[PDB]
Amino acid sequence: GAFKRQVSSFRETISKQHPIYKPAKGRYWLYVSLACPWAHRTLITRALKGLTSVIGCSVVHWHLDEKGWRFLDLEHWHDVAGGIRTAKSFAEIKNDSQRFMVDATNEPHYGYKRISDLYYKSDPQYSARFTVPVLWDLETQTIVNNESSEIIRILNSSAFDEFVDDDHKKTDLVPAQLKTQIDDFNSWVYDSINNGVYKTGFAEKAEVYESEVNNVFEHLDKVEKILSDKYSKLKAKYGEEDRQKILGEFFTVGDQLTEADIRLYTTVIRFDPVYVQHFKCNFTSIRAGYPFIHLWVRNLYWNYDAFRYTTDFDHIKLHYTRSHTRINPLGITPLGPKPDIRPL
Amino acid sequence: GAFKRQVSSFRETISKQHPIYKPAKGRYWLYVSLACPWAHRTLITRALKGLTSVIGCSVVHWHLDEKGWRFLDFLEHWHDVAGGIRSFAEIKNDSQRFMVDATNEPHYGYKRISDLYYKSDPQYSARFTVPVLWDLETQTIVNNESSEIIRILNSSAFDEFVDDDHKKTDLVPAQLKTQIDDFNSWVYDSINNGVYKTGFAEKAEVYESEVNNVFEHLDKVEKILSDKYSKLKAKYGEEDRQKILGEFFTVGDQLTEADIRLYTTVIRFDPVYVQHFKCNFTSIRAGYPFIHLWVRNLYWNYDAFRYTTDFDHIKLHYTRSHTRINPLGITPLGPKPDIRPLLE
Repeated sequence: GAFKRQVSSFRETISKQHPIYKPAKGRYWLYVSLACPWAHRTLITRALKGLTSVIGCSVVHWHLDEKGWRFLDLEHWHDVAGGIRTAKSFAEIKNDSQRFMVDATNEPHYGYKRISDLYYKSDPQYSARFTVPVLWDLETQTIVNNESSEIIRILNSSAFDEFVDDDHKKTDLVPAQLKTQIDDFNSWVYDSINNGVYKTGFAEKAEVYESEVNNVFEHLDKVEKILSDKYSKLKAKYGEEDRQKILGEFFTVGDQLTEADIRLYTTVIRFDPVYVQHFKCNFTSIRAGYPFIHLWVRNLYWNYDAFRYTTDFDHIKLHYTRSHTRINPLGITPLGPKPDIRPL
Repeated sequence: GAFKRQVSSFRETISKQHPIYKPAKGRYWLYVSLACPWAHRTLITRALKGLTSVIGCSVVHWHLDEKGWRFLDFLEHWHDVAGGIRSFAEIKNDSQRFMVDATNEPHYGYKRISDLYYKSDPQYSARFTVPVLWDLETQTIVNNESSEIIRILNSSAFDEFVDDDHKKTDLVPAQLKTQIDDFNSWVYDSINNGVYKTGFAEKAEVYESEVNNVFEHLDKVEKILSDKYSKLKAKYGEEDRQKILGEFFTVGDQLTEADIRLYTTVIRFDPVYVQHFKCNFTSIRAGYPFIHLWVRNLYWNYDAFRYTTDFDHIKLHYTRSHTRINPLGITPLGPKPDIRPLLE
C-alpha cells in the first residue's frame, strides 16, 4: 500500500561542451507549479543565481486532474514566480477557476493546454507521469531535464555565467568545501522529510502511514538538533541580542546559505499549511514543536526575496486539498493554520 | 451541504411523583459510547453524583457503521465509571476485543442499539443515538437527550441511594442556574455542535462559516477564563496555583454542568476536531492558554473526567467511521500527547 515515486526520465545537462544543449539567453524555459516543492527548488535557485531574465518561467494551474498539470487558455516570463500574484476564504474558488496570472499562466510558446503536450513533443512514446518541474529547450523543442535535484545543479553551475551579473555568478549554493556535508544532509532529508511526507500522506495502509510518520518526525528531530547546536555556537560568538549577526550564519550546513537549505525549505514551508492536516504528519507542527526549524524557516521566508516571492500559499493549500480525492474527497480546503507563516 | 442535528425523541424524567418512572437502585441503565461527547457528559455526571452502583453502564463499539452503534457478544464492570472498558494500524474496524472495544448489551443480548429503540417504540424512524437512559421495568427509553439526562442525574431523584457527600454535590446551583443556561446555549451552538456543523459540512461555504464561528466562540470562552484567572491571581497570588485552580471554572467559582458540557468538546479538540473536522486555525494547546489550563486541571485532577476519557475510542470512532471525511480509515497518530501534563 506504499507510495513509490517514479524516477525522472529526462536527465541531460547544459554546458559549453554539450553536443546539443549549450548555454544561451532566450533558449531555455522552466515550467513549474507553485504548489510543488520539487519545482519550488528550481524557482528559488533561479532567483538566487540571477537567472530570471536568462530562463523564462511559466506556471501550471494548482488543480491537478486526471489529465495532468494544465495551463490557462515579458515582465511575467522573467519574474521570479512567472508573474503569478496572490489574489487580494477559498470557498468561492472552484477547481476550474480561471483567474489569469493568479491561478496559472498560459503556455506562451505553443499555446499548449496541458503539460503532457510538452512531454509528447519531446518523446512521442513517453509513458510515465507528466511531472513538474520541466527544463525545456526552445531550439530543439525537447525536455533537457525534469529532475529537480539536477535542475538546481545546472542552474548553480558555471553554464550561464556569461549571461548573469558579477554578484550572481559568484554565488555558489554547492561549494566544494561543504559538498560532502551537503550531500549527506540532502540524502537523509530526501528520504525521510522531502519524500517522507509523501510516503506518509499517500500511504493507503495504516501500517505504512505509521512507519513513515514516525520516520518523518525522527528526522525533523535530527534537523532541529543540528540547528540548536549551531544557534548555541552563534549566540556565544555574537550574543543573543545581536539576532541579525546570528541569523546571517544560521543555516543547515556550514555557515552560509546552500542547496541543503533550499531543498529542506520547500518541505518545511508547506508543513504547517498542508502536511500536518492533509498528510497527517501531525505529532506536532513546526511552529509549536520545532523552535529552531521555525526560526530558520522564518529567516529564509521573511529575509530572502528568492524564498518569499516564490512561495504561494494559495497554490500550496489549494493544490493538495483540491487534487487528492482519496484524502479529501469533497475538496474542502481547511482555513487553518492561521497564519500560513508566523512573523519573525 | 449543512449538518442539521435531529431533535431527540425521548424526553421524559425520573422522579418520586412520576406515575411511571420512579427512582430506584437496579432499575435504570446508561448505554453510551466513550467516543461520543454527548454521552461523555452523562458518564462524568454519573461519577460526580456517586451513581455508578445505582445506574449500570454498558458501552457500544467505537466503530459506527450504516446499521448504527453496536455491541460485542461483570458486577464491577456494570458499576465502573466507564462500564469496565480497559499504534492503531493493527486494530481493524471489526475488532472484537471484549471489554476493550465494547461491552455486551447484558440484559437482552442485543447486538444493536437500534434493538433498544425498536423495543421502546416499534415505529421509531430517526437515528439510533447515544446516550440512552433505559428503564429495565417498562423496557423503554426514558430519555436520550444528554442535556436532560445530566439534569436527571443531578436532581434529587436518586438521593436515597447515594452517600451524603455526593447527595450535596450540585452541578446546577440556583445562584448560577441562569448563567449556566446562558453559557450552555451559545457553547452548544458554536462549540459543542459547532465542531460538527464544521466537520460534517459538505459545501466549503458552510465549512468556512462554521469554523470561523467555532474560533470566534472559543475566543469568548478564553476571555472569560483569562479574566477569571486574573481575578484569582489577585485574590491569591500567582504562586498559590492550587488555590487558584480550586476556583478556576467557566461559571462562578465552582465546578458546574457548564464545565462538563464544554469539557467533552475541548478534550476531543486537539486529538480529533483539529485534523478530522478541520477546526484548525490553531489548537487548544498552542492557541488557547486559559482553556488549556482549565481542561488540563479537569482531566488530571478530577477522576470523574480522567477515567471516563478514552482517547482510543475517541480517535478511532471519528476517523474510522466518517468515510466521507477520511475515506481510507487511517487514524492519525498525532497530536502527541493526547493531552499534555499540567506542568507548573
